[PDB]
Amino acid sequence: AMIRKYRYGAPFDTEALTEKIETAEEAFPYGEISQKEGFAFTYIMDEDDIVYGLGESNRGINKRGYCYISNCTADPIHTEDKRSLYGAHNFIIVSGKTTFGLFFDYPSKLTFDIGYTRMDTLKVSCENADLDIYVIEGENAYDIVKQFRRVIGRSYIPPKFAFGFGQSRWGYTTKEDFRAVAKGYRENHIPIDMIYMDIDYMQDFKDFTVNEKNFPDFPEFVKEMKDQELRLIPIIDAGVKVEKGYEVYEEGVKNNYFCKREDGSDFVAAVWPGDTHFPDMLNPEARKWFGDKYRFLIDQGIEGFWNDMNEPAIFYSSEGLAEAKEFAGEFAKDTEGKIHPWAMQAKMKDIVNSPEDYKRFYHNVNGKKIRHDKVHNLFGYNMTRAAGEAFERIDPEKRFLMFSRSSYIGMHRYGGIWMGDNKSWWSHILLNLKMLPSLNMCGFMYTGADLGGDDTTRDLLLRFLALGVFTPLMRDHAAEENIEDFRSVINARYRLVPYLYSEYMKAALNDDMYFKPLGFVYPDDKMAIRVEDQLMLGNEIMIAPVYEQNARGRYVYLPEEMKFIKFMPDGSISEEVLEKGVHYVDVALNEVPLFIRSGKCIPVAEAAECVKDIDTENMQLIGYEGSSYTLYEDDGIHKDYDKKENYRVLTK
Amino acid sequence: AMIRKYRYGAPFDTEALTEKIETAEEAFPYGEISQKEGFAFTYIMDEDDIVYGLGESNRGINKRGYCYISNCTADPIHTEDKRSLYGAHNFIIVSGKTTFGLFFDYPSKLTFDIGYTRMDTLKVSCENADLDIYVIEGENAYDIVKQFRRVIGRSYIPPKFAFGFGQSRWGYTTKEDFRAVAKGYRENHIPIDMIYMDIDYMQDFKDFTVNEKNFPDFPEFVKEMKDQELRLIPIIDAGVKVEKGYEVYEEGVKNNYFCKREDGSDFVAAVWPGDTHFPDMLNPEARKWFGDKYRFLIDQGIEGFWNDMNEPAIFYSSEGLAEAKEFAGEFAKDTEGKIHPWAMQAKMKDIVNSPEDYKRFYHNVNGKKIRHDKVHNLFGYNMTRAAGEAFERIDPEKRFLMFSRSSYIGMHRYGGIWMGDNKSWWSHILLNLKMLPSLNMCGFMYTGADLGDTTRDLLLRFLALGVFTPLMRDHAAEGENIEDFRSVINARYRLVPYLYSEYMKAALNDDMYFKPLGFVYPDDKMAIRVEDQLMLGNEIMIAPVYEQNARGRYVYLPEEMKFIKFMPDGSISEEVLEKGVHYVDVALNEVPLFIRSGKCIPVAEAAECVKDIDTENMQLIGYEGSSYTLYEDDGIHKDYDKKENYRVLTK
Repeated sequence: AMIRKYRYGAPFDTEALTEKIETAEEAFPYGEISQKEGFAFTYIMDEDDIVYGLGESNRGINKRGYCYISNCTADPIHTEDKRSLYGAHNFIIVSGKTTFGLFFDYPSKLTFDIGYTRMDTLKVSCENADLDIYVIEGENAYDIVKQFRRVIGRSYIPPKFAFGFGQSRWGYTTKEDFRAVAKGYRENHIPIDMIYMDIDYMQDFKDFTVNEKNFPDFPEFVKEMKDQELRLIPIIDAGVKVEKGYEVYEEGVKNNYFCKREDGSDFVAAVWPGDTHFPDMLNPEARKWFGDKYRFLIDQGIEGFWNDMNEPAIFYSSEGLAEAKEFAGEFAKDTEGKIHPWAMQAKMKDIVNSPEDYKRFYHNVNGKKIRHDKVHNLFGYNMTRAAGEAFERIDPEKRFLMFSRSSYIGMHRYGGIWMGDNKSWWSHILLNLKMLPSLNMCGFMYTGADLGGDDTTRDLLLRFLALGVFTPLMRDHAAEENIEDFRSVINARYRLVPYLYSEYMKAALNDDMYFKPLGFVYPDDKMAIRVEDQLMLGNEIMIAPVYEQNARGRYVYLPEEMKFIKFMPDGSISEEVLEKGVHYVDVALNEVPLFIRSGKCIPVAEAAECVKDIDTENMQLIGYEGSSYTLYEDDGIHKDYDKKENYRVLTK
Repeated sequence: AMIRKYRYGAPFDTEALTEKIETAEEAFPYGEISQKEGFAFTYIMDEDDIVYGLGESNRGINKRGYCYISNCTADPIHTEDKRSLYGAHNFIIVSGKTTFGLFFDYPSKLTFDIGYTRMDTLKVSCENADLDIYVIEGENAYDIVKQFRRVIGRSYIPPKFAFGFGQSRWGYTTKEDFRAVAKGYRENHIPIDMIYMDIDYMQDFKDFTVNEKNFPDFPEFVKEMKDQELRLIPIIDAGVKVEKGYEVYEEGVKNNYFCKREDGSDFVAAVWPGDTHFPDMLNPEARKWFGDKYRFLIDQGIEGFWNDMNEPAIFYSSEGLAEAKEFAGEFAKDTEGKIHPWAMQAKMKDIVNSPEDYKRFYHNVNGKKIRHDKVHNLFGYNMTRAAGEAFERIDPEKRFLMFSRSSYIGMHRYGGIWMGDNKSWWSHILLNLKMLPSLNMCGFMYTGADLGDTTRDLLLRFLALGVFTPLMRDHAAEGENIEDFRSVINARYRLVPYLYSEYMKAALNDDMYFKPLGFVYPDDKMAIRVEDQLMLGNEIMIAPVYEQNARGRYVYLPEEMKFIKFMPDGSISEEVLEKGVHYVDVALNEVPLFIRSGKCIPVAEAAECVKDIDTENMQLIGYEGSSYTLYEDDGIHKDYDKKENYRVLTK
């Protein structure tokens, strides 16, 4: 009796929540609901109200003052004005004198006008009034989030090695490229556990193949790598190549597993392999077939995968390619200047990720033909759901590394999310920082981010990693000076793996958040609730990364007394007490900073070069003498979660 | 004596400098010069070294750790990976243990690799060793700046009305559109002095025409607005439309005033009007004629212009257009998947503002046909030089508002510049703030920015910056509690006497309007690294909030100051804040600032136009014992020398 479900029309089932809620047959408690123009919820905000949520969305922790459209989009630019990223996360919480959470359970384009049109007005709208709205109430936002976290079911948990460092690069192809990196890191003694394989390892980008000529005994090569504690983490894309004699393709065609055109034919969408077909992720039979395929690589020693282009992205369709050729031909033989160069340009952008192409193909959902656009936001969800179920069939008791580009609430149980770009910008450290608590709100905990890019200067990479240190996914993956600064930073990471791991485990198992906004921890502190460039982690620290070029430090607000801790290259740990108030603090490039809360402590291992070798048996306790910390640890591999003996109390 | 000139090859005379200084004969006094790859300058910086300058460029005040290409581009998205904005201001100061300044007098593509490739390495390189390098010695950066400000000639001084608020909409096209701005502002008591006219008022986009249909009795309409103290500010564009019987064009052809191709034919480039030619801005004769054409508008009661598109922007040439259709052809007829879409797409982008186009036209300069690419950064500057020089012929006694998009050092004598793009971003408020000191260093002090969909909160914070920037406009595209809007604009008007006073004093003394905390607090290791606060003249520090949804921000104070706030109700709050790190509260409808220890400034009652500002009885805000020299003139003419312009105010 603090959670209500309001149903309108005939909502498609997303299986986002795992707890059942009775339909409310009373009045919608807040705002106006209107069905004149599709569906709209309109609400007038108090001046001080903060709006939390929307997981993977643009701008800040407080969403007030802009427009967000939930419409999973393969856009990779990410300017302030972008309305849509890769995530459809329709959770929000109004935080003011009146406080409530709303989850709009809806698979299609959802529109969040949060102060955009009129500063005082919140307006959520969509084309058809076929959705469920959950209303969550409580003390405050954190309490609201915590109930929500309880109904959407438990968050995905990676194996412990996923808490190491990873490196990848679009362009790695041959055994020698991967041999070259193991050598780089291991011989310069940079810690690391994972090496990503970008698309090039396949046989002509064909899903679930390895390049036969570059990889003649993959399992022997996989084992080669596993013997130096390097786990090869290969990519899988939404598109299956159209190739005669390609087995996946042939079973896809034969068993009616790909999405279909209205006319009955298998829909074609050009991606990296050229012409592909999309597996029908909403069809549970097609989902099992595709999930199962991952066995092919699991059977060769592979322990982690990443799914990509699953919005799904489309460079162009057959219809659109043809449409645009006809235009071009018309442009080509204009001389009366009737067809303009920017019209010809505009037709060319318009065939990439075209709303019209998302209306040309269909899902067969338990017998029901649905057009993709009606449910577009669930695709990548289900692609990840597919793999996550295949894992439970092969070995229910084993955790695999899995993370996806596209997501919808409900996926949070089957994998994590990675934030990527086609650009390396200082502003993106801040962006990625602010996104963190918001992902946590909607259940996405194993997340990190990328520096697309060759305008990665040394310092950008250094500060970028110094945030990455605290993000559960931490890698250096891009397209392809002073080596020892890079090492000191990965050292800091590995010194922190045990505590970070423990905080994540305690959080995941308790339906609690990993990263929190200062607002959640200090809700009555009117300064704290406005800080967006600092986060609280677990119940013990606060992070405040440096994100400005040329900066020798930054400003901070401490909502309470804390120990300013830093990891110094020499392996030392500088420690200083700072009163509640505002401070400027020195943080050099190669230095890694966090603040530990009054009467808290955290354990700190010596640096180790891979996760299995971290000496967790006798760690140092940094923080305040007298304080306790509960350390969680298990085998890091399997699902033996509810043991008293996974918890140990440490005292300073 | 403190400035030496190092010449290599046969440099085009850019006329950036008003001073003649002899060619130095010794070897180059700092770093290694290499003429291996063309021309290169290479200097190893100390870790503590800071790098200043470049005026209108990307990123922060300390330029270290990125790459900047001096190459005026009409590129419109101003993301932080971009290495070329509109300006081209080749003036840098290295500041640390070894301090010195460098002006690279080179009219074409110049690359500043400042810590980018390699962090301690400063490398400025260009294709051809044909350029003058000015080396400038000083005790510090501020010093070095002030000497450079001396040799490049005094900065453009604007009419005082140019110090009011201004407004515009790309879209405005009828007498009724403009009357609705007038009524909306004057009825609601929002101060305002200018209405900008964007391109729609021209006859089919033609320079020095007015829309026959929408403005039949134009001088009359200008008088209509002037009487309400609204000065109309029409835009002018580099490209002159190709049109039979359009006199600007007819004259331009007959007299060879346009940029020609190699075969002597007038170059074609498509802009707003479709086919246009570009006035040969480097031909002193063509400049003479182009500038004179402004008389058409001056004679009608117009007192200010802005030049846009003067990079010059090219949507496409005739030649690039045929290449595109060639390629459209190939694409449309491909069946084997030979030509992919991404390639078709690229050829289209590639024909906009093309490198290859700028190798397709020439300037005739004292009988030398010079390829445009080799003097590219000079075009907009010379377009503005033309207008400015024409003003002295057309109405010699009188100051005109004039400001342009693309520039090059030298331009600063003839007009201001404005920064905009097509995006409404928060980070841009900071970009704009950071650019100013840099622009003051290169002579450009009449500057300001645009927010080219803008939210109410963004507008308000944008405007609390523009309060202090000599150019302050809300110029958008298209066309809740307005008391907030008025409050911010009111602070502007209340502060007009002071900012104009500091501008004039700075203009007349080759000093700076805005300075980095560092120039004022050189011995304060904290202060020299501040980038989001500015000193203005000798009395105040500014610090705008540039974060969405914020109630305030952190500031550093290098000395005791009064924290002042212009208040919605019209009051002025005051707090004495000691030296140190603070957090300060600033609501969206509050305009912050800091008066320095030992100092005071004057503030007027809010007034609704620059004319009616009551500058007799004003209050002094600041510290109880200090005095301020207020510079004030008629704000119209060019009599700056008089003892009458100054009067010491004492608190």
